[PDB]
Amino acid sequence: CPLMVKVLDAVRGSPAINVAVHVFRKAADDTWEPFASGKTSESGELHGLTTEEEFVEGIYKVEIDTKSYWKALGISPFHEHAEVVFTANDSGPRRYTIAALLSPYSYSTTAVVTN
Amino acid sequence: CPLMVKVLDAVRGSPAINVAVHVFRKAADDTWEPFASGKTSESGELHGLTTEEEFVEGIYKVEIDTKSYWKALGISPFHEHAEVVFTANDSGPRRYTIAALLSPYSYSTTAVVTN
Amino acid sequence: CPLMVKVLDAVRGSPAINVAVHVFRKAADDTWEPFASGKTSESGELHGLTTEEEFVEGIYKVEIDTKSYWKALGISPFHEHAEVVFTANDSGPRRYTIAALLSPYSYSTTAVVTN
Amino acid sequence: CPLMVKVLDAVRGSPAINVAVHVFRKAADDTWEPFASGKTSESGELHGLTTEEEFVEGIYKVEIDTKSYWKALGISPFHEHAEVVFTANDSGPRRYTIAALLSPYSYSTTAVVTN
Ligand SMILES: [Ca+2]
Ligand SMILES: [Ca+2]
Ligand SMILES: [Ca+2]
Ligand SMILES: [Ca+2]
Ligand SMILES: [Ca+2]
Ligand SMILES: [Ca+2]
Repeated sequence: CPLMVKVLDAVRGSPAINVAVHVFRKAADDTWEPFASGKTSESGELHGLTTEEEFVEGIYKVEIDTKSYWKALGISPFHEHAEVVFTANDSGPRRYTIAALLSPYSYSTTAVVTN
Repeated sequence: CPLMVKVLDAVRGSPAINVAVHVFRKAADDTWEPFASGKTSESGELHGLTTEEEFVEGIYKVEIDTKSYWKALGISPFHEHAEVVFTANDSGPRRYTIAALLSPYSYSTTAVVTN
Repeated sequence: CPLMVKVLDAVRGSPAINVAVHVFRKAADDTWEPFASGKTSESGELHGLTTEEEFVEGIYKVEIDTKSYWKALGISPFHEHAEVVFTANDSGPRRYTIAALLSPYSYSTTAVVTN
Repeated sequence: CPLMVKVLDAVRGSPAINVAVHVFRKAADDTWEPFASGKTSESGELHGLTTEEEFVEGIYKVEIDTKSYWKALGISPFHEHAEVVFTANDSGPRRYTIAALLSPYSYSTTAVVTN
């Protein structure tokens, strides 16, 4: 995987399972083209979004449907979603892990970029 | 302030000063309309973005220009920006503090909502 | 204040009110001596712990009783407490804000140090 | 592994490698008994600290030498270390992952507790 998404639940201390994730690529006309999507697994991970052939340089947006996740647990969330926007591969393909730690009124996101 | 933004630098343990912040409100046609903008002060806070009359119900997006902040410090950060999207004032007028804590490859954002 | 502690609740998006906080300073014999204590106010802040005369160089430990906080809300949290340990005033007198952001299975802590 | 530690670097966007980690168990006389230790691998993970035979109920402290890690990178850290203190297995053995996300003036820690 050149791009992996991992989501954690800070209220329950568990992976965040069945979280919808959409990935977009910035088109030339500055709009967001859908690129890939899925739902986090039981380990809160989403693999196989793209291939390194397809994952070329550009600006990508990862949208995490945090609101539906909290709605499903019966907990009021603040955010509509969590967005992560970044420029990829600007020094060559590496592997990207986008981690997100979710609370109802707070989230953090971290990129782990390795060889 | 019905809406205040506060940004901290986790590398230096300081307010993040002169960070540009753009606020948008989602219109009837589902486009983002520019709502307010400003920059954080020496305390890392941005006050006076709006008024309670102007700050009606809606979906708002606060876009914090973290990239320019890190670049001006010689750092090439992961994220293009930190975006915070939320429904405001749905159950009546509230006061919102949007906090952001910045690291070059990570950020967190927290909402404090008071009545 | 040379030393202020501020605690937020990430589940409710509010200050964390009435949170007990104990401060210790490491003595010559490497034991922790009680230094100051208090509880967070309605704003989630604890002021007036010490004075600049009393707040000499040393290693300090701020222990935030997060467990009692969550328990009183019916939540069984992961952590016994959040402990923050740091050398203070090594290059001269500074003002320290120790922020903590609390979730039942996660917390973050940030220092803001100003001169 | 009934207990695993994972450390990430929020400045470099990478696992935090060669971070010293000590695990303690609270003795009957309220002092901390060393229990296990190691250094994070190239993936920022530390496995094989204990066995489920040995990892009985009790209060455990995980001390992460964040200060040496930042010193090794030539970056001034605020904290002496990061401590995580928690009661284990209080409803039966599960698997514990203690994750820590490190910045020079800020850290977060999260417990991922699974079956
Ligand atoms: Ca993968
Ligand atoms: Ca204000
Ligand atoms: Ca309404
Ligand atoms: Ca004060
Ligand atoms: Ca000194
Ligand atoms: Ca393991």
